[PDB]
Amino acid sequence: DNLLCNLREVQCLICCLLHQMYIADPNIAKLVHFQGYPCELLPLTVAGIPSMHICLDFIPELIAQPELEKQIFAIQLLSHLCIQYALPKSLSVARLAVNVMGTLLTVLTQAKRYAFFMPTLPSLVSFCRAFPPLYEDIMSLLIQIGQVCASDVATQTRDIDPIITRLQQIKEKGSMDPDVQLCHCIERTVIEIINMSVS
Amino acid sequence: VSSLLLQRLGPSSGLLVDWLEMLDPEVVSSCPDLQLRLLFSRPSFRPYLLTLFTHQSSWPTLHQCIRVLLGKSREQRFDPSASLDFLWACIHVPRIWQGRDQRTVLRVQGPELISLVELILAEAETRSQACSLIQARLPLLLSCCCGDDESVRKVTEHLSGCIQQWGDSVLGRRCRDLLLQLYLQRPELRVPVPEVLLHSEGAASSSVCKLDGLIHRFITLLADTSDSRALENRGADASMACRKLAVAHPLLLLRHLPMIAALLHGRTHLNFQEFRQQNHLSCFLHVLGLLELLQPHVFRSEHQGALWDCLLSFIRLLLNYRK
Amino acid sequence: SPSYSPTSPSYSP
Amino acid sequence: SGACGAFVHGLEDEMYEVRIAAVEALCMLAQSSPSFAEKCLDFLVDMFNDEIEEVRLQSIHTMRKISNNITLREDQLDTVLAVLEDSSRDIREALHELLCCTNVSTKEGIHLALVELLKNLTKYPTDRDSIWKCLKFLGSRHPTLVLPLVPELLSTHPFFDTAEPDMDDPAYIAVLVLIFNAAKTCPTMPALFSDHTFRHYAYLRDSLSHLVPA
Amino acid sequence: IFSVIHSNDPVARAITLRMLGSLASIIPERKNAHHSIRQSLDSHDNVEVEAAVFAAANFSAQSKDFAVGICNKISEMIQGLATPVDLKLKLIPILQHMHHDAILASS
Repeated sequence: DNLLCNLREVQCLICCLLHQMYIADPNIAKLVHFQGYPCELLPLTVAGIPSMHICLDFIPELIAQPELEKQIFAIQLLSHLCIQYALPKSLSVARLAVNVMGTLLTVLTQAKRYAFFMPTLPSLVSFCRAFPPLYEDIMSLLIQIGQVCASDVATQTRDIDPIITRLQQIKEKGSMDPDVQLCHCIERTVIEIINMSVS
Repeated sequence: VSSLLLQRLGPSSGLLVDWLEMLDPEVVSSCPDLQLRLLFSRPSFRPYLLTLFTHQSSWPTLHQCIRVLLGKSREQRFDPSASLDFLWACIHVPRIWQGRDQRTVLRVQGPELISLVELILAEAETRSQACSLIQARLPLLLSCCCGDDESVRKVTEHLSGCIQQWGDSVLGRRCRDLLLQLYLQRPELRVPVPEVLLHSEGAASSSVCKLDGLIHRFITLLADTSDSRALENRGADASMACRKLAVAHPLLLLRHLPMIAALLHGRTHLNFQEFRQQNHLSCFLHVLGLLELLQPHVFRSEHQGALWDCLLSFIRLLLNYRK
Repeated sequence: SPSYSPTSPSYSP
Repeated sequence: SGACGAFVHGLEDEMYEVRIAAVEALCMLAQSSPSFAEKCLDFLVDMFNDEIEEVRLQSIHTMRKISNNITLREDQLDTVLAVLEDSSRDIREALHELLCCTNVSTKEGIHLALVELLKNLTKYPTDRDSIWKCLKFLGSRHPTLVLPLVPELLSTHPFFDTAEPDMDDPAYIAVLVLIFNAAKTCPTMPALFSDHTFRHYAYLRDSLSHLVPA
Repeated sequence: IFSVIHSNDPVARAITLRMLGSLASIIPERKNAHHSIRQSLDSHDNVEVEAAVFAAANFSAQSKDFAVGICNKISEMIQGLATPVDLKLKLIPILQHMHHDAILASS
């Protein structure tokens, strides 16, 4: 049950040790996050390590990196930090992240768009949780990505064809092609946002 | 040693307790039923053994113990107090929370949660022969529900069944008490309110709610009816939103009746011409519509006092504009 | 600083 | 016939002994007749700018005795509060004692009241215990009027998490004293707090137990 | 000295609590320090809790107000079940410093 396991005790010990290391040398924290680690660990390492609010001081530098995976990790790390520390500088970096994610929507190709927006789209519900003033920007970005992906879906024959599923209901909760997957991901984060705002 | 202790045993109990601490490290490892009836049943050294079992046993051991405590569908054999304290201790073992900053979540299935609320009711019945203990055990229930809507709804319907089956027993009254507290803590469940809860009186005493801050924000926001027309349409959205919230979830508004009384106390004395140019009569009209919706749940004792104050403000305004 | 939470009470020398 | 405007003559006399006697007569007469008390409130307010400090102190005492059951309006309230800037600390604490017993009409009155009180804190910091007593009673007696001010008082933000306000800061302790005291009889109030306000509540509980309630 | 009790680092908090315990002689009845001992008592880090216990011992030896305030917390901490046995063991002999008052000693 996660909370009551030897894994959780080990996680707490490792978090205490990493907290000591990051206090001793914050450059280690910056280096580790530039390298990145599995995104599955992000709730654990953001909750359990009180010295991760310093990450907000180099998320803009991590976003600027040319590697797509560093950018994706920056978006995910920022989303978890914003849900943790809802500061004015946290919102400023969230605005920057939404802007950079809306900017490279028109820079990426088809495959890179799928690769970038499948992990970074679940970060938008976290931004919207933390910062209600981002709703206009978030939904404008979301409608832009949705229209781009619908256009891309229409280009080729598809097994699912989400366009003619325009009036389907909620799907509260796997060999499909990437464009339909990204369409469904956009819808899924939209229901998560609306559910969060209404609950 | 266990048989000797289960059997009175004044001075030598410490010796035997030391002994089974020495030779039974995981406490309930050997002959589990003997230790289960030692730790949880209907003694003196019980807290010491409970502390050992909490902070000395493996996680599968405690998992099996909580499955035993919550999987007994006939017993009422284990003590409610010891079992509930043990569950709370297990949730809050320091080893699980080491390193957290402590500045701003257990999974359990349906029948286990039903057994948990039955054990809380057993606690309440044992103590009544107050709402303090039943409120005290409430965060344990919420820590086991983890905010799952399905679990909240299942507990709600089980409590409705318990109220109906028990009639108006003392335990039925306690069922209503924790049901209203659960409705307060999780009003996201949009179930219509049964009349049995409307007849409940304890909602308007000291309590804790989740949405009271929001509706407080709503009414103070609607009250600032400044001259900006965009803000005026925003206030109109606030008024009709409060109308819908009044018809949908009345009781949360009913704990905000002195709120509207105070809001109307402020603006009554001001003159007629400034009354119309600063647009405060619309706020009176809005809250009048609210209260018109809020009936007949707006007609109990504390509600009656707030209404009396509000009507004094109303007639003061009426006499203020007799000309 | 990594050792203090952002919401901690600030120290005024 | 010949009994029109006698008290105004007594209060507009040159012998301060006559004025003290007249204002004491006003105190006793208003005490006997509660309905009479409404008409003398404004006259007493003028006496807080009197020349002799004993006359001012006595007028403050009379006001505290007779304003118990009646209400102040906004202009009378602010004129009462504006004299807090006076240097005489004795009339300042007397005026505080009045404010323990005064009654406010509107929440803006309370906002003006504690704005003036914390301004007094900035001016005369040694009186901070008395001002905390004043706020204790102010919150304890207008709980329903203090609550819609609470989010403004605590500077709480709709979504941001605020910096933990500096504990053992006299103005902030005063604000908390007012808010907690209003929360003694307002169960909806505590859910409007933040976490560090609960922490500071515990701190003010143990250190200022006589002031702050459960 | 007291400012570093707000550091999120539990070792820094532990050293601060021990510092206040060392300074209990010169500054007892400093109520924010009392509050720090009380809040750090129910903390999660083991080093912070031990430092809080040591500082509580010193302040109970010094302040009567702290002793009467902390006796109830210690009673509910021993009677609390999440407190392990060794922490209970370290927690009991704070009570040898309850010799400031007759009703305190009787309780």
